[PDB]
This record gives sequence, C-alpha cells and structure tokens, in this order.
Amino acid sequence: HHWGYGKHNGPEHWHKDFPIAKGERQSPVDIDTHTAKYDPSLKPLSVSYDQATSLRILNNGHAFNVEFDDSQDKAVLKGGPLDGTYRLIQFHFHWGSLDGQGSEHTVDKKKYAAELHLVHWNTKYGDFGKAVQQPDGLAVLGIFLKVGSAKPGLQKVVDVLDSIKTKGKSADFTNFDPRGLLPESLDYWTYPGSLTTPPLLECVTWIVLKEPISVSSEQVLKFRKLNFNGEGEPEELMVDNWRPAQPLKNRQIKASFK
Ligand SMILES: NS(=O)(=O)c1ccc(C(=O)NCC(F)(F)C(F)(F)F)cc1
Ligand SMILES: [Zn+2]
Repeated sequence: HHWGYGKHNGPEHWHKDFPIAKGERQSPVDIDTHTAKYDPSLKPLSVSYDQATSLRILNNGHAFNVEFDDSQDKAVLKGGPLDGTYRLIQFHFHWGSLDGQGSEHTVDKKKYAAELHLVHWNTKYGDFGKAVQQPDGLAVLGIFLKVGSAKPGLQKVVDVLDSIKTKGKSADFTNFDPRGLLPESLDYWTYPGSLTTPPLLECVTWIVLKEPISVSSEQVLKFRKLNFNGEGEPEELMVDNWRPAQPLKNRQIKASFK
C-alpha cells in the first residue's frame, strides 16, 4: 500500500503522509464563474506544439501518461499569465466511473466526465525535478471532456490502452500530435494551485480552458477498462481517479474573457 483513490487510501487520507494537502494553494478548485474576475491585462495563451515529440505511454497505477521529449524547447506553452517558456513533459487524464463525474476542477459545481492535464515545466529551472520545488515551476493546461461526438485526435490514445492495461506497463507512442486534443477556443481561467496528486506540491499555475472537448461514450468507456493493479493482481478498474475540489482560501481566479 501507498496512496490511491480507494476508501482506504484515497484523497481524505493523503494529508497524513503529505500534510501540504491542507495547505493554502491546493488544487483542484471549483471555478465560480460569477466570482472569477475578468482580467483584460491577461495575454493570449501561446500553445506551440508543432514540434512536439511524443515518446511513450505508461500506466503508472493512477493514470496513464503520454510522455514527450523535453530535452529542448520543442512543445512549449508561453504567454497568458506565464513568464517565460514552459516545456511540455507529459499529459494524462482523470475520469469517472459514470459520465456525471470525473473532472477535478468543476465549473459552478458542474462536473465533467473527464479532465485532460497537459503538464509543462519552467525552463528557467533546468529540469522538471527542480521546477516542482518552485512556486512558479509548472504550468498545467486543463481541458474538460464532455461525452458526445468522438474526438478523432483522441482515438490513437484509446487504441493503445489495451497494451498498457495494468500498472507499470508501457508502450512506444511516437508521432502523437497533442494539437488534436485542443478545443477551438483558448479562452481560459487561471489561478495559482498545486499538483492534484501526492506529493501535492504548490508549484502550479493552473490554466483551465473554458471550452470542453467532446469525446464519445465508446472512447471514455476504454479509459474505464484500464486497471489500477499490476498484472496478475486482483483486478481494480481504473476509475474515479480525481481529487475533489479544495477550498479556494486566499486566492483569486482570473478570466481571460468577458
Ligand atoms: N494532476 S496534475 O496536477 O496535473 C499533476 C502533474 C504532474 C505530477 C507529477 O509530476 N508528479 C510526480 C511528482 F510530483 F510526484 C514528482 F515529484 F514530480 F515526482 C503530478 C500531478
Ligand atoms: Zn492531473
């Protein structure tokens, strides 16, 4: 046993090994649209993924990560609330056992079926390990998934999932274009927060897109066939791998749009 999402080891238990769980800038949060302040000084986000180099997909026992080559300034996030250049290192999702739950952020207490996190690190810190120890070390771009029409750009991910069913399995995953996971609009909300899994470090500038993407029920079903457990262990379906909303405390969520 370590941390997870079960009754015995789930989010309510995390603070015992990670006391920052009750800290002042924990994520996710509910985004109250009537209270987020429009900030006309925010810049447009700049998402430069044309030279992205995906490498590998890995089931890590809590989600699956699609990992990228981050040894140079290939796929980067710049602009919006950010200073400097943040390199994409990996993306992953959180999702539910049912379509009415699964996202980590909520919008006016509305839950989406899933949430995509594109994780980037601030190049001024040299490496990802150094970046997570800094209050401005990461930028995570969060995108909500609603169940509807299929997302064609997601299908290459859903088709490889059978090959990484269990914890610690990985597969080569090259030539994957993460632009195919973006919505039309880059309007966003932003706030200072944390990693949403242990060690829950308070190193993240959250940029959460307003426009969800649509995925089909067949595609999200495939997420829910993954397993938390390793090969040969008792089957535990990888579902409901989301942390509930944490109190906002002394923070302000800004909107990029009016
Ligand atoms: N869900 S999330 O907020 O996007 C999120 C993104 C990245 C990480 C992450 O790198 N954990 C690994 C780690 F922090 F455990 C390490 F110290 F970095 F090894 C966790 C949560
Ligand atoms: Zn995440």
